[PDB]
Amino acid sequence: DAPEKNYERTMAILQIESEKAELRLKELEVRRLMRAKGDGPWFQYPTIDKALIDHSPKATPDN
Amino acid sequence: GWVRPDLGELSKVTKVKTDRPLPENPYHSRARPEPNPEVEGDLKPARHGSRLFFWTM
Ligand SMILES: CCCCCCCCCCCCCCCCCC(=O)OC[C@H](COP(=O)([O-])OC[C@H](O)COP(=O)([O-])OC[C@H](COC(=O)CCCCCCCCCCCCCCCCC)OC(=O)CCCCCCCCCCCCCCCCC)OC(=O)CCCCCCCCCCCCCCCCC
Repeated sequence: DAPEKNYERTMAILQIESEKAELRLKELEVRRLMRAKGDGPWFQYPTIDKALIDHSPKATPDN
Repeated sequence: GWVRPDLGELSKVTKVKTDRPLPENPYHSRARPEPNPEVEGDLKPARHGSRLFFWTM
C-alpha cells in the first residue's frame, strides 16, 4: 500500500476511535449525572401508578 | 298531607342547588412536581455501534 493510503486511513481510524472515546467519557458523565439527580430517562425506579386511585365518593366524607 | 316514600326512593341520588362555591382544592394539595422530560426525536443508529472496547458494530 501507498504512504498516502496508510496515512489517510490512519487519519480515518484515529477520527473514529477518538470520537468513540469522547462518546464513552460523555456516557460515563451522563450516567453519573442521571444516577445523582434522577431526572433523565434512566434510573427511573417505579412509583405507584395514580390510575389505581379510586376517586369516587366513599362511605365517609372525611378523606 | 305527607306521603311515605316508596321502596327505592330514599336511596336515589338527587341533585342539590347550592350558593356556596365548589371547593377548588379540598385536599389542600401543594403544587405537584414537574415531570421528567418525554423522549422526542427520530431514532438514529448508534454512533460507531456498541462502543464496547473494540467491537466495531
Ligand atoms: C449485495 C448483498 C450481499 C453483499 C455481500 C458482501 C460480503 C461478501 C462476503 C460475505 C461473507 C462475509 C463474512 C463476514 C465478513 C468478515 C468479517 C471479519 O473478518 O471481521 C474481521 C474482524 C475485525 O477485523 P477488521 O479488520 O476490523 O474488519 C474487517 C472487515 O471490515 C469486517 O467488517 P466489519 O467491520 O463490519 O466487522 C464487524 C465486526 C468486526 O469485529 C470487531 O469489531 C472486533 C470483534 C471481533 C470478535 C473478537 C472476539 C474475541 C474473542 C474470541 C476469539 C476467537 C478466536 C478465533 C476463532 C477460534 C476458532 C473458532 O464483526 C463482528 O462483530 C463479528 C464477530 C466476529 C465474526 C466474524 C465473521 C465470521 C463469519 C464466519 C465464521 C467462521 C468461523 C470463524 C472463526 C470464528 C470467530 C471469528 O476480525 C475478527 O473478528 C478476527 C477473526 C476473523 C473473522 C472471520 C473471518 C471471516 C471469514 C472466515 C472464513 C474461514 C473459516 C475457516 C473455518 C472455520 C474456523 C475454523
